[PDB]
Amino acid sequence: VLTQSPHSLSVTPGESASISCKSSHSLIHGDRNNYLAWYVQKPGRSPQLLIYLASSRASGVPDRFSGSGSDKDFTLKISRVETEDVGTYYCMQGRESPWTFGQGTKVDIKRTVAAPSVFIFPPSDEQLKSGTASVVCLLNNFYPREAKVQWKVDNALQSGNSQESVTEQDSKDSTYSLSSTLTLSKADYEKHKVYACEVTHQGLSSPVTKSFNRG
Amino acid sequence: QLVQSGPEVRKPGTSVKVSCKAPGNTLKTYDLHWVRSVPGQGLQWMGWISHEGDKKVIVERFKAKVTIDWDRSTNTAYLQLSGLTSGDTAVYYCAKGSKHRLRDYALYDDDGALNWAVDVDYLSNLEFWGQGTAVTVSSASTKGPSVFPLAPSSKSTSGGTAALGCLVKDYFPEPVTVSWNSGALTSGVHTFPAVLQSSGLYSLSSVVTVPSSSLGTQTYICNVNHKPSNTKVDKKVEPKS
Repeated sequence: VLTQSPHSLSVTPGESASISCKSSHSLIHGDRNNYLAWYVQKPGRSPQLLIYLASSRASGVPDRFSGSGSDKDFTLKISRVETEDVGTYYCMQGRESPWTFGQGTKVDIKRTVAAPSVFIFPPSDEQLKSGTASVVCLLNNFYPREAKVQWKVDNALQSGNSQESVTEQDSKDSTYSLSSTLTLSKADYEKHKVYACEVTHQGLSSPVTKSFNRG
Repeated sequence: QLVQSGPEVRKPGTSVKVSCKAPGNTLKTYDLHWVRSVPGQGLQWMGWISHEGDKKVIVERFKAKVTIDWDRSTNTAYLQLSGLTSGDTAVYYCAKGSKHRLRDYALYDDDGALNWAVDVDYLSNLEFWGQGTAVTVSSASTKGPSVFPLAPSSKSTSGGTAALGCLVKDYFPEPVTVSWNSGALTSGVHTFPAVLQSSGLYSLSSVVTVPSSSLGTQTYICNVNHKPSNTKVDKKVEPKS
């Protein structure tokens, strides 16, 4: 197998990033040819080539990218990391068939920790008229991406009826935003009184509960 | 620099034909490759065609329902998915690449002539990629998006800044593009990716943080455009307390 490491990575801007790829079997054939390549897939873009034959830089690729290693141990080194480099990096072998990719490595820009301002929105009258109730909790501009969100209805936590999504890392302040959406039937919505968005995050001094009263 | 066909939507059990190529007769000496990108699942190499044309290999996973080809007269390459399932909903990438071809075995006549020889191909790289083609597989039909307002209130206000937004709910299929004040409002806007609900319809939330000094002063209208249903929607978000 190809085992890529780590699964996630965060780099303070202007520093160095070291991603590893390790093969169970040799990737060398003949003279001194290591058939392992490196790629980037930035958010919203197609994959692009960085390094090939373990150590060779592709055309139009910045000097900060380098490749090293042999046979089994392989390492991609990105130094002087900027906002441009954010995305997912993959290793790829070309020795045995079939040719496979690495499981990927999410490279992130590390900033000083920022707590999220947590917002809450009750279901609109327009939606309740349509027979469904959707409650929205919004966490804005936080770092890191890891945030834990729980939905409490009458202080009984909801499971299996919510789904959230995060924005890509903003290039300006290197922060994320999370939008969680709790969907309830109109019947179930009015059979309950209090609705809360319990949010936990590194930036928070203490777990934050943004709650509203139905009515 | 490779151009591929636009996004595709298929009912389950049907087939989709995806095209891709460089301009003109650009990369004839470069091998053809197909890579699959499932959002949040990783990268997947499907199969390849030698630029010489003596090879056409497909991975066991896709072997049953996938066909790769390339008619050299138009230079244009093709990928075919058949008997589509929901698990085939993914982004498909084409790629041109270089390789190494070194003889691994040889058998000779009793008088010296080469009877039989086998070559082995070693992938060097994939240098040229296409924009990507999104294929969506669902039993759902085209449905216009319902747009509901995320009203700013006492509860959605921190310090001197408040937050509002539109909630785009229950549509098919992607994509939906959301704007604020016809592009005039750019700062502080956060449009999240659509989430696939239990129904098979997508739901989307677009928010923007604004000072509470503006709630009476300024007007905040979201524009929600959805091409497949031929619908553009303008919704004004007001603070109702």
